[PDB]
Amino acid sequence: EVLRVTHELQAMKDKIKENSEKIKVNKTLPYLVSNVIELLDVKCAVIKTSTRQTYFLPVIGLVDAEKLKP
Amino acid sequence: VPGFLQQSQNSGPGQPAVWHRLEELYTKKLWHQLTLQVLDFVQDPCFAQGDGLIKLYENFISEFEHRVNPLSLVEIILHVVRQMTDPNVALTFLEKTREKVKSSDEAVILCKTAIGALKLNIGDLQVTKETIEDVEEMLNNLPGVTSVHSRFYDLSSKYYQTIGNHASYYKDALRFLGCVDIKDLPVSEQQERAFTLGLAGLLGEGVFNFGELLMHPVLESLRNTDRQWLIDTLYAFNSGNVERFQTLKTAWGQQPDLAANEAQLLRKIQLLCLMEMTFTRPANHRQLTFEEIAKSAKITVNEVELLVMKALSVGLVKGSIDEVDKRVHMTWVQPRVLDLQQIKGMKDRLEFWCTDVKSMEMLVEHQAHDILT
Amino acid sequence: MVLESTMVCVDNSEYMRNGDFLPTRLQAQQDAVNIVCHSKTRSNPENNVGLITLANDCEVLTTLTPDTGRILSKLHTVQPKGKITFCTGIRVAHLALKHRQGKNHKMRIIAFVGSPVEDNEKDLVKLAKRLKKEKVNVDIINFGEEEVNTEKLTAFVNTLNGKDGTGSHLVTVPPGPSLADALISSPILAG
Amino acid sequence: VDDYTVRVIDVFAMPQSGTGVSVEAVDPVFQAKMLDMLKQTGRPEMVVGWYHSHPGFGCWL
Amino acid sequence: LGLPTEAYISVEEVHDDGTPTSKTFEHVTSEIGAEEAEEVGVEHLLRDIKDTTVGTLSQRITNQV
Repeated sequence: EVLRVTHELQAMKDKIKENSEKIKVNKTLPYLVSNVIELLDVKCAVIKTSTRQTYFLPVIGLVDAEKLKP
Repeated sequence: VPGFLQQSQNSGPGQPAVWHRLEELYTKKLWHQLTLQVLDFVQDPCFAQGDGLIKLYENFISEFEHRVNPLSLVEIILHVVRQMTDPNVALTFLEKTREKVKSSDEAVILCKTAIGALKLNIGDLQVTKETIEDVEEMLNNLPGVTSVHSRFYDLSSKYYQTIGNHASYYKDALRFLGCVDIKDLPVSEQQERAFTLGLAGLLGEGVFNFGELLMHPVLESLRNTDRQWLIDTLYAFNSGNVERFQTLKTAWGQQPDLAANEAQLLRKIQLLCLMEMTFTRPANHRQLTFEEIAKSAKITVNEVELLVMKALSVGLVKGSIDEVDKRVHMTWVQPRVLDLQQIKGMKDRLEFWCTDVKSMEMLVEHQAHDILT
Repeated sequence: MVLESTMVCVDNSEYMRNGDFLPTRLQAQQDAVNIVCHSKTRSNPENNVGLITLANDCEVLTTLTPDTGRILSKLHTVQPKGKITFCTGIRVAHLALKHRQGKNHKMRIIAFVGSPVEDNEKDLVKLAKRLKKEKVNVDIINFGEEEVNTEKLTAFVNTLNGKDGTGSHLVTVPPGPSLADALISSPILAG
Repeated sequence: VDDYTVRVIDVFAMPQSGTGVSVEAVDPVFQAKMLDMLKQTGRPEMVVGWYHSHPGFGCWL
Repeated sequence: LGLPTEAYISVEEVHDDGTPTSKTFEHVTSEIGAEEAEEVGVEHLLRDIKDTTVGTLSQRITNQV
């Protein structure tokens, strides 16, 4: 059974790797440096871009919400 | 082990045949053909006086079984508990068997019906309904036993030995009969289920559907001689007629639980009688003259006014009552179970309806052929 | 080296739960498939093996795959809680076999017959007749309680490939204490 | 089908990637596998071209 | 006549009214709709047999036959 758990970990490592690769190729550059203006609750924030345009984000995105602060 | 089944080999018709026949299987590490005979040998006609021996034998066999069905275990420990007849430990004992097989197999309900079976005789109400609800909530993701239902229904049939379990019993009594289909029980077992059901149906407060009166394989097929009046009375309610000679003729029988509710039952028949008439109505003449309703139910005109008042109150009609003319205009939203002749009749009307719908379609397509485009 | 897709049919019926074989039948099948699946991939690295449960239904738990991890992993939670149906098992194994991703591999099937098979003798032979026409070699190995070397089963292997056929063996394992060693000695290295 | 006709039957989306619409965006592993799996279902067509949107820019390259 | 889709689910119930249990496929109402993007493609895709949305007397009557 130890081998079976190892097989599950090995599969998880490839999928974790595959998800990581898709996120890695979608991180890319350049980033528009914006300024989070607030956080409406109803996981979605109201970014006010540095280009002087505001853009509500349905999903805050590739970050942990709790980390993001007004 | 082998000696124990040798010493307690007695108590079974064909001592060597009853026990040592299966002993050959256990030696070759198999555990299926034993129990069925064990259940069969516990189903074998006996007082089960070897229960203590069989208990130990089952306990011994079950102690190092680790394969036999907990249904037989319960079916044998219940046969045990029905044979040890010691409810004090039965709850305690059935619980330990339950805990000893704690996988998803639904043996606790049977133990709950074992607490059912023995706590439905000792402390039969306080938490038994919980002993049901826990089963009902748990009894999901797997409708394969069909006994989890029955004992609750039976315990609700035992709980049918309570105030507010008649319609719940009839609704559940019908439910159970579907789960187990074949005879697979004495004609007495089946005919008993039909009688307590019909007697419940005629008594149930919230049930006047009576759909399975003729379509239920058991109640319809069974009970052709033994108190067949029920099928007549049950067939009576689908007709609503006065029939009060029968209700009296069946009153000679089933004196208990029917005389005590003749006032309720008479009200029920009166109630269905209205639905019967407005069904028999020619549809267009959906109105019902006060006299016709009062004559069918032999109820005086002063109370046909209130009879419709009820029947329309529960939800068995969606009409309106007139008094200047006293014709109760009728509009139905409460359908009834059907019959071959009823359906044959219902289809013959529908053939006419499609004939008219076809005719008017032709009279439009032909007329507007140029414009039809 | 012989390019072949091994569509192993592992039993999971209820009788598969009584361990006439020391620890249990299932481990015997679970140990047995461990060697047959590993035996095939070792023989040829371009091979592929899948498994079909045969009790209560014909589930296709793992389609025809080369990677042996999936077959081994899927073996777990095989939960022997059904009734064998060998009449259909071979067909579904063959019909799934017909979907061989590569069209070159020879055909070789391993059936784990561990329960009494309730199949008309006429039906089994007709199934064998269909196999002969389509050139599939299937090996039958019996476990646990069963009418020893069932006449219906034995007729199956004989008509499977006779008249100096490949010899798709009806390897009968000695009931009682015995590992896949019998299953690995004869059938696994020569089918 | 011939010189005077280029027939396109099915299209399969190549996953959006940070590169954009460029040669690099064509993931050889995604395309080789997807083609392989569409061949079993009964669509053994050949890669006849590529398409990319142009959010409002027009129909130009 | 129309509606080339029929949608079914899986339910396993005791059939309340005292009848054997079984698998059966219950029915779920089906309706064919279009999101914006496909709608634009579809509307052009026909572009030769589409009926006028106004209806007019000719098409309204045909709606009744």
